[PDB]
Amino acid sequence: SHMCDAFVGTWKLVSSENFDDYMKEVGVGFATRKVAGMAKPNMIISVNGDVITIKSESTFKNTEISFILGQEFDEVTADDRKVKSTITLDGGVLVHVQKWDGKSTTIKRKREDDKLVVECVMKGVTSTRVYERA
Ligand SMILES: O=C(O)Cc1cccc(-c2ccc(Cl)cc2Oc2ccccc2)c1
Repeated sequence: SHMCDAFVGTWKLVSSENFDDYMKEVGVGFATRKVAGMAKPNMIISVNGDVITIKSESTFKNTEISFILGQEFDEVTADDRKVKSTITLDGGVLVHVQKWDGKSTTIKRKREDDKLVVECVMKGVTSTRVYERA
């Protein structure tokens, strides 16, 4: 159905801003922030039918989620939070909401020019992570 076509592919992190602050807001501890903040993950997005898969490979952690839009799932984040996640498409933006311990964070993923821009928001803190095709 060509849902998410423009996201599919292999992407490499090329810039980050305010990610340490976003991680602090989320509750990540010092040593994990330092190691995760160094990483330059490879994000691999694919679609098979209604199922979207987002994999991240890095020297820190490798992660993988598979999901159907609008349908809540279990996720273990790279910092080992056990969260309940729902991912939707809103106006061509992938919106990923994570709920845990009465907290919430939202991760938005959008295509902008030849980049895939990832915006991570926790309370008033935003981190912007820019990916290019690998
Ligand atoms: O995907 C994005 O770029 C933004 C992004 C989105 C959602 C979660 C995290 C994230 C939150 C905490 C920690 Cl410790 C690592 C994290 O990701 C990683 C995973 C591997 C390597 C580095 C950061 C990063």
